[PDB]
Amino acid sequence: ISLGPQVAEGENVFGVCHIFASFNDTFVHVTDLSGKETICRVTGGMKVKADRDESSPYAAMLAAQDVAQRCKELGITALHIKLRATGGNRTKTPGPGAQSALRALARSGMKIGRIEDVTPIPSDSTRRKGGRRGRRL
Amino acid sequence: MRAKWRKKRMRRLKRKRRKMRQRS
Amino acid sequence: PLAKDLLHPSPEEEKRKHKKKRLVQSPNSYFMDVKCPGCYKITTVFSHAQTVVLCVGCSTVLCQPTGGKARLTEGCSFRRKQH
Amino acid sequence: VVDPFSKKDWYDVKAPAMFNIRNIGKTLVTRTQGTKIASDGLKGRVFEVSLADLQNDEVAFRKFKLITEDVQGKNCLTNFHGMDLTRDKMCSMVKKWQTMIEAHVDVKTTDGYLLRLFCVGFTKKRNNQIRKTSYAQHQQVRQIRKKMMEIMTREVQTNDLKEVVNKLIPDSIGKDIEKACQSIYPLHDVFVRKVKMLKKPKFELGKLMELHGE
Amino acid sequence: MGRVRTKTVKKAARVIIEKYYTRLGNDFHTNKRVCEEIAIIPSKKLRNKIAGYVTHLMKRIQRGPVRGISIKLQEEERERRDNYVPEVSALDQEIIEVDPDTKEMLKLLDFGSLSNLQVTQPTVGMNFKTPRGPV
Amino acid sequence: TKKRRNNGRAKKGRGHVQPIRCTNCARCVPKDKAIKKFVIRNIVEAAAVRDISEASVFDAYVLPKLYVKLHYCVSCAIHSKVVRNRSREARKDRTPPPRFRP
RNA sequence: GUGAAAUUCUUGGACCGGCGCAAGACGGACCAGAGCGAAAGCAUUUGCCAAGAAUGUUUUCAUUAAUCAAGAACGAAAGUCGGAGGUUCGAAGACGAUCAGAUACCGUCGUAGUUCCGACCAUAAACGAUGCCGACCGGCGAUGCGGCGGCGUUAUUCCCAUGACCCGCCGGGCAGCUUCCGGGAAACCAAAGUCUUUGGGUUCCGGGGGGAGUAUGGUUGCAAAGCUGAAACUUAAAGGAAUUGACGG
Ligand SMILES: [Mg+2]
Ligand SMILES: [Mg+2]
Ligand SMILES: [Mg+2]
Ligand SMILES: [Mg+2]
Ligand SMILES: [Mg+2]
Ligand SMILES: [Mg+2]
Ligand SMILES: [Mg+2]
Ligand SMILES: [Mg+2]
Ligand SMILES: [Zn+2]
Repeated sequence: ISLGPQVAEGENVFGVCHIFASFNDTFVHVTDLSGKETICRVTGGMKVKADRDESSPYAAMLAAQDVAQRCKELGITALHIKLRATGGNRTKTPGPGAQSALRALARSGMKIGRIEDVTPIPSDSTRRKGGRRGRRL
Repeated sequence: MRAKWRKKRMRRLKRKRRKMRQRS
Repeated sequence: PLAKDLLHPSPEEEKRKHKKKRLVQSPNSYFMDVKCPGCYKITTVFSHAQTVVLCVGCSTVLCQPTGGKARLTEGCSFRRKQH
Repeated sequence: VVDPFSKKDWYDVKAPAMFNIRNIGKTLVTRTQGTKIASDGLKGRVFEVSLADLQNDEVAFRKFKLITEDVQGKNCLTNFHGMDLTRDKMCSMVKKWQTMIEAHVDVKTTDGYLLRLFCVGFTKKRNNQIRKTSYAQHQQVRQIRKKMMEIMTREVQTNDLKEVVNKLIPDSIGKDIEKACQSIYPLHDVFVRKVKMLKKPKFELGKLMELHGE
Repeated sequence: MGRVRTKTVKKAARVIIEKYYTRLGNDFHTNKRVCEEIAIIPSKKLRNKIAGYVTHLMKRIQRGPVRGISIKLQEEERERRDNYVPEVSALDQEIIEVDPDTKEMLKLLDFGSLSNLQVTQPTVGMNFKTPRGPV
Repeated sequence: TKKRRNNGRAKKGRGHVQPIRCTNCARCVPKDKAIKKFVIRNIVEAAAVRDISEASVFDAYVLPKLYVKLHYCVSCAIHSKVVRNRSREARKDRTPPPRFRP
């Protein structure tokens, strides 16, 4: 009770932290083991007011700090990790904010379980956007 | 001029010539 | 080797050559005599048999046709027939 | 105005008897008020959990779905729902200069559970192997796949969901593929990469109780 | 840094070392005194730079040959290093490892059937090539 | 003037090769022509691997790897310095560059 | 979402997360200078139907062959017509950006199209910018198929086949490295070699650059266009391969 479980000191409570780090944003999202219920979702957009640093490591660590204090306030100790890129037909590698957010989560008084990749990997995707001649910059 | 675009220009000119010839 | 003796090729290179590419054509196949196990008579079988052979007494199969050379069933003794 | 975590309550999720460890963890849900029912909301929750966390000294690259069917008090009893190899494992098994063979069967369990079984296998280069690529011919792949289909449907169609799960904990089927396919082409990287459920036998509660107990 | 000798001082020293070898020595000051008369160096700074390089190469050639060549030094090098002079030649083995293929090669040569050489069991496996491709 | 004997692609007994897409600009490139780069990376970088290991509940946990195969059009590969222009003789070299492992 | 933004969606819960459902696409990683097919082209499993090269052949016919005007079959993509289906992407178009201007490159939306069946069109840098059949002329290590041999390892079993490797040989392929065979203007090519020491057989085809693949005639097509195809006139060069320098956002 009191915004927390009745777990003993010897046992730790396990959550699931989806880190959807794409380009131009970074989502850190803590849920239960099934993922049905969500505790807190913080993203770099609500921590930098520049519209350019949404995927910045400076904003990513701040977002991870907020979900860390919220998890500790809710009495959550151990936390699995599910790293996710944009996926689909689009880019399959995680954005810049993934490493800073993960480092912040470890150092801000949290425990780490298993790390897994939940990137959407198609067997063979649809027509990816851009044209056959690519994005001419 | 690019050779492909010159080809397209000759196509448009040919369509104009055909239309005027049919008109007469 | 500017002076390879094409007149008298040695037997090991002659066997090494392709069948049609030798100095005189010689077929690689031969004729063998096969003994039907549990029988008494001797049958003639091609080395590169294309059809299944069954000697009259040996009601079981003798050779199984395959790609190059027929498979002799177990217990069949074979011997060449005059080159 | 208030955070809804004030009214959320915490329940303990339990495990089938196939594993020596019974406590996956803890879930939370809102309380029972009017139209919403806490028990109903907790029905059908899928808990992706490791087999290593559910066992003492087994492998760590396995995950299980473990959908929940019933709740009694503070405990949420849970039955088998599916198995999946982790993305890191399967990606690190996919190598070059070899042949990957994939098969899928659909089997109705004697209990009544319809299951789809994806099994994967990879060819082997030998210890004295000098050729760079160790490939398999198409007919050999067809023979390996067809033999793979039938020695994994015969292991599940003749047993209930209890025996199926506890025998895929060490994957005796996968080792059976390895030891049987060596007469055609050697394989080492053979694992049942995924099993998923398709139908369930009408939600008999008596089967769930003996699943967690006798 | 920046004490690298130039090709002018190097080549001049190389010629005078080969031409006047027994006159020179291991002492720098003697080297600069002899170089005053054995060569015409207009500058004193170039003179003792040459003498320094001569002293350095005299230390190098007293313990081993260098790019420069001396006719007497070549004769001394061949006069020394005659041999390790072992009591017995390194190739007079009482027993000799011999493959069966080489043994029958000697038999066809007709120089086989000698007591010194012995036949060994040939290797089995026939694997001698490196695994092809990366790793 | 033919620059390369293979025309910059591995198409010898074929007539058509299925196209793929550049991972930087989404450009349709023949599959045999694009630069394929398979990368195995740490999930947690070296600056934070020790932090994660100390925070791990498990006593002995190994971080998983990223296995993504990257396809680059030659324009994007050159701009990213995945490949570099070589001399007339050095183009004939087909061995991969050393891994600098020692 | 971008270099930065903005159009645009958002307190109706947008995004994210979990559970299901539907739709139409699409067949990754395995996937390789690997395979097949006349090319175009072809990559989820299983089944059916015919077809095919090569290998093996002491089988059969006995010159039945090669190239081929006229003619015919197939022929990427885009395009057209009819009907289904319209997920994604996306000509046109609109909007927001950038810019001196921006009818664009960048972002949002999106029609025709992209998908399947049927009927057209007959064109691609349809490229190996390289006709087919045949003979000869260096070496080496691999790879795919078939066959033939051999120390051995492995699979099962009690022995062989038979699979998986190892060492070799033959023939047909895709190729690769090297070479003062030779050739070529060279780049380079074991063919683009066996060419003034010029003749193996045979189709197509070029004659300085433009005008011009245009005009006209004929023919095909629903159309877009396809095939055939000039002339007047204009010009001293247009080009090819290599070398040096200069410059490169
Ligand atoms: Mg550019
Ligand atoms: Mg083509
Ligand atoms: Mg907006
Ligand atoms: Mg078409
Ligand atoms: Mg239509
Ligand atoms: Mg769009
Ligand atoms: Mg001819
Ligand atoms: Mg002309
Ligand atoms: Zn690109």
